[PDB]
Amino acid sequence: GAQVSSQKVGAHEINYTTINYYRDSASNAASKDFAQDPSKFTEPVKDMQLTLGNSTITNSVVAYGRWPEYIKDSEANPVDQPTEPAVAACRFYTLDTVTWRKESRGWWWKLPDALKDMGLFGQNMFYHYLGRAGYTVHVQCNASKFHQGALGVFAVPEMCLAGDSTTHMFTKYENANPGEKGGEFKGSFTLDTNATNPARNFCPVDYLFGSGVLAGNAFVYPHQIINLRTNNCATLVLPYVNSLSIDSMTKHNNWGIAILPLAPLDFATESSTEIPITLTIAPMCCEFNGLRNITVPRTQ
Amino acid sequence: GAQVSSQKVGAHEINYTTINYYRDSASNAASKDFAQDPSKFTEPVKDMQLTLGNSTITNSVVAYGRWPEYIKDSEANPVDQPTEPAVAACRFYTLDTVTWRKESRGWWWKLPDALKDMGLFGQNMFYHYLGRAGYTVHVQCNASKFHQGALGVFAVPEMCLAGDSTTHMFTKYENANPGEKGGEFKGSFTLDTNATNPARNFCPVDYLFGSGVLAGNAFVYPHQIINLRTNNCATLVLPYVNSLSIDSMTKHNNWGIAILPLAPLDFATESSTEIPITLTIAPMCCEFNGLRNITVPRTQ
Amino acid sequence: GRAGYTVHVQCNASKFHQGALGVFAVPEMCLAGDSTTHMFTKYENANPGEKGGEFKGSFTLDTNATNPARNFCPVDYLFGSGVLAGNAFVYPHQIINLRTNNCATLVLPYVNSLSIDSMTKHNNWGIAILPLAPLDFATESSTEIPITLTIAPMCCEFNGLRNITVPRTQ
Amino acid sequence: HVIQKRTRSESTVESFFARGACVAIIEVDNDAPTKRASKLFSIWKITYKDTVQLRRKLEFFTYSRFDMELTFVVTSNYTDANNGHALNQVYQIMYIPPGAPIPGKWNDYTWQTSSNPSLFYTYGAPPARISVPYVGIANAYSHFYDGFAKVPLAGQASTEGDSLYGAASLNDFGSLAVRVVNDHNPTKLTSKIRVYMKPKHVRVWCPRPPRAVPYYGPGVDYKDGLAPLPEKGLTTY
Amino acid sequence: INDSFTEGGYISMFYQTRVVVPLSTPRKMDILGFVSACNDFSVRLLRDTTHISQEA
Ligand SMILES: CCCCCCCCCCCCC/C=C/[C@H](O)[C@H](N)CO
Repeated sequence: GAQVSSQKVGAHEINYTTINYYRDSASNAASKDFAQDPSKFTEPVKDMQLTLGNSTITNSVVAYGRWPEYIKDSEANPVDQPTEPAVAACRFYTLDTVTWRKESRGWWWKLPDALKDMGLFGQNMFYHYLGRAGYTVHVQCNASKFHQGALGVFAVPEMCLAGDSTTHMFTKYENANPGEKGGEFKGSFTLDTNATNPARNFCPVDYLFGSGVLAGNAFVYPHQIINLRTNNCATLVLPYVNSLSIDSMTKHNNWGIAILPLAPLDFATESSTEIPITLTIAPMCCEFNGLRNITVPRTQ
Repeated sequence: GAQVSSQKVGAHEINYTTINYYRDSASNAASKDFAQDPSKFTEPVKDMQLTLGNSTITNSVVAYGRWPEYIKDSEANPVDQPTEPAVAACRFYTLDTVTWRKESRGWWWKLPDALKDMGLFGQNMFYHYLGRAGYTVHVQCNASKFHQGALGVFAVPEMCLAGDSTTHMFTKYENANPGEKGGEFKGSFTLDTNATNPARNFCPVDYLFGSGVLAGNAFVYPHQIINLRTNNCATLVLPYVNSLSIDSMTKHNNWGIAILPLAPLDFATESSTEIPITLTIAPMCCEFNGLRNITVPRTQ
Repeated sequence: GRAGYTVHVQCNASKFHQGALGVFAVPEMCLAGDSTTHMFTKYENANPGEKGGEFKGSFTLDTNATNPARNFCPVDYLFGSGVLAGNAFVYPHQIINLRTNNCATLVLPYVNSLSIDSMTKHNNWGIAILPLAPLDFATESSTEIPITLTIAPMCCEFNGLRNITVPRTQ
Repeated sequence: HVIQKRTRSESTVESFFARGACVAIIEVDNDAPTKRASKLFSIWKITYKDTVQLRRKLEFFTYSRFDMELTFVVTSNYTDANNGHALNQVYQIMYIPPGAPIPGKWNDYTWQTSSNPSLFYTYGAPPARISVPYVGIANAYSHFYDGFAKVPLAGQASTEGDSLYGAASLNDFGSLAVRVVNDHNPTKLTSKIRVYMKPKHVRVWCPRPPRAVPYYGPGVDYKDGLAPLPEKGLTTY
Repeated sequence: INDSFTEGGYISMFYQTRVVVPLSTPRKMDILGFVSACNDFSVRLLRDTTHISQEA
């Protein structure tokens, strides 16, 4: 059972044979213009009015070109019946509005963490052992034609943020899951030296994107730019991304949302100018498994 | 003469060849819901009135799902004609009744040892060099609807019991073959320190099942439970089990019967309560070889 | 909100116990009050939750005009609504006779003048358990056996999602 | 509905025993025979009961039938710094089936091995290896034997007819004799041959509950570790 | 092993009703528990066990 493959000859003066000797395939040797070869990695658009449940919204990227979907029967690990709340949980929830000033270094949120106290979605999340959902994130920021500024919105799978102490991986659960308030990036790294009552919080540096990588490369993640001269809003459609078909929503945050001011806010000649940014997130294709008594995580 | 087999590929970036170089196959490399995959290892039932010879009995397991059978001509080691007593030996013999109290730790017997003095079966056993037989073991224990208690009956092939001394394998033949009286399990291990006149007897600890294994796992052996609220009796059909098609019945005991109180006996409010347990064993498909003068083993 | 139910009443006792329970599922089970004021039972007392309430052997009038209890006074032989208890068998029902059976299962469809209503305002069904034959045992005058209710809502469907309702309590 | 594509390939009895388990550490010496503290040859009664792990795995079942792959890992060292050095050693491993003459000296006639299978191993080479078929005189190997090799008969004295309980010639596979073939260097060398045993082409019968207390001897005896289980509350998760 | 990230959950037993016996009957009784695997059960990565050890 010999495999006769062809070689690619370079310097000329053409087939090579390979035979597998082991039953386990892990023992085998390795076999080896503007158009984007990886069209799915260049933030493909949905190519209006988005209605989910009883919520309606009137610049849309699909992360990795993959729309949210339910678990295939071929890839279902759990065996118990899945709860699908449907319109009850799959609807747009509006988080607390943040304020963009000339001095803002950026904001961040975690999903599903930011929606843990959002109507029936939070109830289903805390009542079940396993949960899964994609998202539609709508960032809203409007300003006059005389305002200038640009925001970069990034959806990062496994958005791990650096700590603030010499102790590695020391950020406690409460500070890593702030909820809908989220957190803010910082312009510099400040080390927490309070060995008695350590803050045990993140210290996400903006130009390091909070994880030791240059912010300029954050555009490799699914992203959208809100340039105030052009558009008001940004829509990101995030499919469920994980190494598992379904996981624990309380333990693990599948996505992170980062908003960084790429161009600082400015207006006329008023040094005092602030415009709100409003996030509206709708979970999509929710499904839960493992119903039992409700989880009540520790707070503060 | 190459063998081209298929691999099961895991991590993908599929056949492997094997050739035997030696004449001896021992030189070869290895080639590699409620429904029970091993139906025969989960104590299958006979799915009334059992009549054998002139004996009749009015919850039946077939050990390993294998009914007793005669030696196939394909698997006959001895060449002399086999003696098959038939109804003369294949009949139900009733052993001495034991007493189950609140303090009993259990009872044990060996087969064919327990039937060595039973009518013509014992005569045939002691007159022949080789003997073979399966068994039907009927344990009988009846009590009122106001009694509570459970007995586990286990048929163990090669039921070797631990000794009582620092000397290994020191139990003498007389103590290892008590006959129809059998022996009793103990609640604790007591070391025999009489170096002058050692008892040379077993010390079977009940929770160790007398062989250094946890009693809870004894259910892997063929077994039946007599739960006093449910059933009176237990029937175990044991085929001949051995590494040989036929062996010496005087040297080797093919089966062991163990009765352990899984739930202690109790009744109303009488702390003094005892109920008999009666064993009735019928050898099945008996066949003997090598007739000569009768064996008379040493006693006491 | 809308839903049917499966109600499983469980009560087990020895073969030497005697007693019978009548389990009745009553649509629009309205219970009489305890005052001269008509229809004066307040929302909190009319919706006790899983603890429910108990029938009484006699009607006691609430005369506390200052702090009225505003509670039901369901008389057992009047079935709590001015009807003779013997006729309660016209409602869907099941008898747990201790000599015969341990439990009772009642499958209740959604019953109402509307296809769907407010679950907080309106109770579609009422469950009544009355001792038809008193409990007794051997010669112990002190004997008690538990009764356990297990209810599964069925074919649930809800409409009109908004912020959560938080009804007043106590 | 879930598509359940999980296999039990690694839990087959073949995969369960598809490993090389160490059953013996045989110690031999290369030294002047005038020295009395040095053992110039070693005899090991072949068995799997000198160690516990493979024994416990095998005793999950009552009967077994398999071929056996033996691998030999040989290590050596100087026992002294002075007295010079040594040249590469050659080891003879002679299989002595029951009945064959047993060497009494490291250099007697038995090492001619005219009929006994012998394995010559050169130090520094990859570990030696050989295969053996199923060589039981019965139709399967008996991991347990509830009987005796002798039946004491009425009349004969208590000394006669006595045999160890559970001991039979079903497990009499002979021994391994090991020696260094080189003549002694002016310096003493100590070597250890580790024997790794792999059952292959395996079949098993009559599963048993595994050993729960420390093994005590070649039988089923137990003496010391008779409280294997820890304390845990009845209603403590 | 005991691992928080792959913990399996909890099992418990409760009285739904109580246990009822008549007179002249034992008021205390025993229950036994058994555990087995279903036919969809599999294991991976054979390893040495901690339930057996050999001193010396
Ligand atoms: C040629 C010299 C190297 C040594 C050759 C060794 C050959 C003799 C080894 C075969 C004897 C062992 C056969 C297998 C027996 C097992 O230990 C047990 N009976 C398994 O139950």
